[PDB]
Amino acid sequence: APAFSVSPASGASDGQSVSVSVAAAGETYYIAQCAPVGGQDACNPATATSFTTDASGAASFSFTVRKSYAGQTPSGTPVGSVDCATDACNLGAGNSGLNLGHVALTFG
Repeated sequence: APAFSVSPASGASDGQSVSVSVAAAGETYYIAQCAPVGGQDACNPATATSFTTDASGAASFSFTVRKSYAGQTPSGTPVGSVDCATDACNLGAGNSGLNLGHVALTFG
């Protein structure tokens, strides 16, 4: 049912904007590129915002990723720099209803 993809998951630059899509949901969700580190999730306390689906869902917006950024879990505790060149970078989204899963993609 629910599906989450991003146009341009491979051969990505740095401050490049990617087109994210979502279908089979509805409500308010969250997005942002994270990377399982020190056993924590370091995400960019930026490009990370919120969005809402329509009477249907799948909403469509743009998101700019980065090759390297300062680590920072959802909690708010900084972690450290993250190199999407070595660290498993990706973009997840969801809420308390459903995670929605995430997506990786090389980087370069």
